[PDB]
Amino acid sequence: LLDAAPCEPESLEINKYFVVIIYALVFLLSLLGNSLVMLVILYSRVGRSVTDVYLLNLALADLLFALTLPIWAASKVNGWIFGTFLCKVVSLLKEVNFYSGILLLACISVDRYLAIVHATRTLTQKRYLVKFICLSIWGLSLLLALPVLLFRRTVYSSNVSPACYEDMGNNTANWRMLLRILPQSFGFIVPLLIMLFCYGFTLRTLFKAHMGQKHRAMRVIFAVVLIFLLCWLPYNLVLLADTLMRTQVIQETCERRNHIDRALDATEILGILHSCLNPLIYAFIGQKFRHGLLKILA
Amino acid sequence: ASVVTELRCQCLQTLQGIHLKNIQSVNVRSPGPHCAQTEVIATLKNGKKACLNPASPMVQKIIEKIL
Amino acid sequence: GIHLKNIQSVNVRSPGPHCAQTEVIATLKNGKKACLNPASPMVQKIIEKILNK
Amino acid sequence: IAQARKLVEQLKMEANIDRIKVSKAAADLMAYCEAHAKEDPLLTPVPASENPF
Amino acid sequence: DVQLVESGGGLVQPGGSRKLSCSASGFAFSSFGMHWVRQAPEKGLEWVAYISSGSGTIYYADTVKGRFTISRDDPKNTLFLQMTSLRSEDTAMYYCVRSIYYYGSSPFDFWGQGTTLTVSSSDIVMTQATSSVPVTPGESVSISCRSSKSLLHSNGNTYLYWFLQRPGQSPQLLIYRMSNLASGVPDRFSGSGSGTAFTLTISRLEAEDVGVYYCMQHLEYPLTFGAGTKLEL
Amino acid sequence: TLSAEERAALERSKAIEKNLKEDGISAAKDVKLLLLGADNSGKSTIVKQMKIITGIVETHFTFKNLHFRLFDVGGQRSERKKWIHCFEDVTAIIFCVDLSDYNRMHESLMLFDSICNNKFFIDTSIILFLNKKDLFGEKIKKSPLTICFPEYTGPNTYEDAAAYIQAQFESKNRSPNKEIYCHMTCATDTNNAQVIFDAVTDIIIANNLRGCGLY
Amino acid sequence: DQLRQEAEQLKNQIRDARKACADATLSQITNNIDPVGRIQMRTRRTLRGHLAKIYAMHWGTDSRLLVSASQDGKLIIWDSYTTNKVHAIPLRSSWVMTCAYAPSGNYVACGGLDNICSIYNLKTREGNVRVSRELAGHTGYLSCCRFLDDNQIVTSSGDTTCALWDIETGQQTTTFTGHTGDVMSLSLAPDTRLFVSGACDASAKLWDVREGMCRQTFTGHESDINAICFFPNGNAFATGSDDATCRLFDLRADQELMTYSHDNIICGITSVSFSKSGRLLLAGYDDFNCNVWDALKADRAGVLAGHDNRVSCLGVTDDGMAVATGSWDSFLKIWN
Repeated sequence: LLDAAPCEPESLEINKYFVVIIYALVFLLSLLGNSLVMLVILYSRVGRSVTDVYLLNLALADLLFALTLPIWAASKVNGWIFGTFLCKVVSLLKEVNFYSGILLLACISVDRYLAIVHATRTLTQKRYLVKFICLSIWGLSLLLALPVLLFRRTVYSSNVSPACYEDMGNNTANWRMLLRILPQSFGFIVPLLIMLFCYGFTLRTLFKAHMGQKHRAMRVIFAVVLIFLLCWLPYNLVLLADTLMRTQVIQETCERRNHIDRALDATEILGILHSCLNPLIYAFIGQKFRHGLLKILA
Repeated sequence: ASVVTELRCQCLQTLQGIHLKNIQSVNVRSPGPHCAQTEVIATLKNGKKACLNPASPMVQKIIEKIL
Repeated sequence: GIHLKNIQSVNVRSPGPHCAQTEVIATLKNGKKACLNPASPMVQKIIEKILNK
Repeated sequence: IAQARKLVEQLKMEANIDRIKVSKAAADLMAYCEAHAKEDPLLTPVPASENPF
Repeated sequence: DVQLVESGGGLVQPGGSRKLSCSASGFAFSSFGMHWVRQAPEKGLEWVAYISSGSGTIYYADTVKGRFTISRDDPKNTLFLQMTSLRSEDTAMYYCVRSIYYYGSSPFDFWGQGTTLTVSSSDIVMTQATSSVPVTPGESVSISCRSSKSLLHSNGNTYLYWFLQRPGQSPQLLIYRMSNLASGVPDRFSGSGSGTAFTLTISRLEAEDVGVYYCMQHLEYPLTFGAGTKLEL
Repeated sequence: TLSAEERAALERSKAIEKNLKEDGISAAKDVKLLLLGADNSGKSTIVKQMKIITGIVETHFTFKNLHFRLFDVGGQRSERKKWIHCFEDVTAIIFCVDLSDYNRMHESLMLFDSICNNKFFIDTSIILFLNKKDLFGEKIKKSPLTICFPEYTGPNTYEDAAAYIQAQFESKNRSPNKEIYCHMTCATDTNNAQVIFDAVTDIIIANNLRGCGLY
Repeated sequence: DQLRQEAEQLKNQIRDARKACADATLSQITNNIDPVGRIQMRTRRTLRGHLAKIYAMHWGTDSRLLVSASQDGKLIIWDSYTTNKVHAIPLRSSWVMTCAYAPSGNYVACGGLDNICSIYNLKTREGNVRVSRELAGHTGYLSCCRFLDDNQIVTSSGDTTCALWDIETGQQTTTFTGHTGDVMSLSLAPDTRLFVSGACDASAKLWDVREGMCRQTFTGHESDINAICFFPNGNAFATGSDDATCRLFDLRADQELMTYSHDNIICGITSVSFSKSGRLLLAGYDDFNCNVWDALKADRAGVLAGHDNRVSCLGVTDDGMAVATGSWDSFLKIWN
């Protein structure tokens, strides 16, 4: 059975060259958009509604994520040559901001559900706790990001360049697989369920009314849900795909390994677009923000 | 040289019975973040690579004979 | 006299045209490559312990 | 006919007023704002040790 | 008509427990803080306990701390004082006093009729110079008492209260901070002072001004009364 | 808050604030509506469940666990520009129009035009009530709908005439974010409260949609 | 018809006499007085607790106690030093447009659209605040109540007339007529013997409290007058209109002295107040910020700003230590 032999890794130049351009462009767009949103929200103190605070926190999270992007792009280029301390700090910041962004999208969905379906009831008054809810979300993100800080370091290998991986000891692979449950449960499935429920009931109540602007609201809700799905679902599916392959559920082969690695990298590139796109989908699609930005040009 | 998002075991199957007359060098990696098992990879004189079972006394024997 | 806890991997290169002496190269957790004396039994003990690991 | 009768009566009283030149009136208002100027905690800021607010 | 009436007094044996009730009728009981003041036989007034409006803040005198308890029944307009263990020192005429606290208020204007309790067999010290002052009508009389600390707060207010207890009646408030005349008192009374020494003057004294005068501080709990100056005629 | 007396004064202030916040909570379950319209147009007899309570008149009927407060501004007989800004925060405007009065119809249109385009009421939706269908139905046969509106050209039937009057009132909207909820009412109609309730709920959704950023 | 000609010629005589007295404008005589610089005033206190628009506010005579009325139906008395709430009076009608404070601190009159001036007693023996008297007799909305004594109050209404009341009996002692529009404001002179009322007919006229006689009338504004306040010496007053202009009229000269219009101002004035010296003329505007005008040179000596909605009331303490502002955002701010 001499067929068995090491599966040598393969690297391409085209992906290296193009990924840097993509990351830089996304960095520029995200920085500009988040700066605009923060400026618009902070410049005027009138009309500081709950959604204003939610959008401010989302913009801050996206700004930090974009600020962290360039080091990650350099790492993708040449591997993590930047030591251990920076690996820990940057991984912490990236994961914290990602978790906070997702949970803030879920919270905005909850707020819209409370403000539309339950408009007439007495429960809606529970939407004036933006401060404590946002603090709780940030604290939960920091709590969830701990494993990255505790078990991350550079790993030196012969086949591959150094990477800012996790080092949990002899059984590190299994523990890494177990820790992957958190990003895919508190990061994809739970927020997805909450968003689907809230927006489904919002659509149900909107379709039955006779308001003038109902159709635009329905289209905006569809756009938000589809953007979230397109941005995140592929990466999560590939990560499962990968989890199942490691769990020997799906047959493992060198060609499959290369395909899944390429898919992981591509889906990470795609999902990075969320930081850049958020300012457009959530904030700039509103009349108030546009009017305020036009005013501030004075 | 190359960048990989995640690390995997360098071997899938486990062969035994390599002839030292063909082996050029041997590499041994303890179980670390890369993988959950000890891996022995032998590079032959013709450029081919092979994977050896750590539990095989013969492998052990071949490794010690190399040393 | 490299401690076990710092050794990540060991590579043994047999004699060849480019080198007439057996070489033992230890890659440490910190990424630095060190040369070990093949005649030292400590290297063999390290290899045996790693294999039993 | 009985509504505007009182209107001209009011204008009769409003016309017989001992008026004063605005030049004298302007100076009088200037003198008051200059005389009682040391006792204005708004025109001149009060010391922080004498500020109840 | 503002009226405070207390019931529950009587002769009790040592070690027993009694409850005193102070029912109010004629004012918004739910907005006033109610005190308990007891007067031992021919010795003088003494503060006992205080409950704030809404039963928020409760204070007790060091003598009966942990032994007495005060409760407030706003819907019933009744104030209670449950005493657990009674010694021979607890015998006194317990008064019920209302107090409202805001900027410019009078927190000791009205005193209750008092009930008689008989039992069978650090702090600011205020001292009054004398105990008996004979005087004839039409002659100005000056009453002065000192204190340990300086009652003049940094806010500019001096917390001194002057009370008059006519024979056979309950104490009545005359001056409540330093010189602020109470409601309905004659204008002949006037008060002054400087930090630790205070004077009460009565110009054109009338026959009904006789009685025992008490000076009290409200700067810090517990509240302490003076020795008591008696006017003689 | 250092002195003993000042400590109780702070306690009094905090007790006052608790009742101030508590009263505000009980003042959020009520809907504040504004009654307008010409005289003798049914502006005082819309809902037979009145429970009323010269100047301002209030009406506080309740329906479906919701409190509706109707403020009638008639009888002031003063300049509206000085006190109409008090009702800037009302949920909606209820306008009553009498279809049997051909002389006050032009007077009603002036009232609707001024109120709808007012600077304070640029976003408040209007619930327009067209009263006395039966009286209008009998009146049109005796006198055609041409003395009041010389520009009318369509058929003299009730359906076209009544809809023609409705079109004129909505032609004065001239603003976005504002919706006019019309309804035809008669003297013997009991479900006027139901019509108001669904319109108010519909208006709240539109304001909530703008606040949530969906629109 | 003949009397109409008599009315016209009387106006011409007044105008010619008024014009002959004018020799030099106010801004021309005090051209050598040095400017007061920039009056930068900082927010010292922020009074919160109101849950609706604030429509009126009056300072206590001791410069420590405040009163404020709002649409929520609550009447709150503030301790301006420590920001505590001394009293909270629930009103019968939530539509209150004016609210006054007694010069002795014993009473508080505070009324509005209910056509009734309600007077509340603070120093009661029962410990609560009770409605001592409700004054009725006005057929229009009420504005700018002003106490003369503890038993005498002047009120203004939309009936184009003002009234002088007697709190004890409750009857309207004197009625002042002559306006041709809703009267929006009045202010009492320091000598408590005269007062001026600004109405919607773009005219403010001086009235006598003892005789009930319109001694003089003042014109010049293009829109309705919204606020009025005397100069501290009781010889002049300043008005604020929807014309976005402020004007200073002299009682002795019967002619306006100068205007306080700025090209950048569009919205009209809501409140008008003076400093203790009579040099800074504070005015509240509908564009959410108050401006400080040097009353002698018509120069903007700083801007207060800070508020989020329309500033509806202004107030300067008797000692001139602070300025209180109220707005529709349910906040009172104290400046210094």
